[PDB]
Amino acid sequence: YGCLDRIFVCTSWARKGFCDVRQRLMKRLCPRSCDFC
Repeated sequence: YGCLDRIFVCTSWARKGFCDVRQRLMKRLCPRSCDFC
């Protein structure tokens, strides 16, 4: 395991497609929102 983010700008990314186009960076930045656990 390890799913752990470190910022609060995920809610905006989650609705911005960050879990599909920018996921490459959200994977370790905010896996809690996009669910990259």
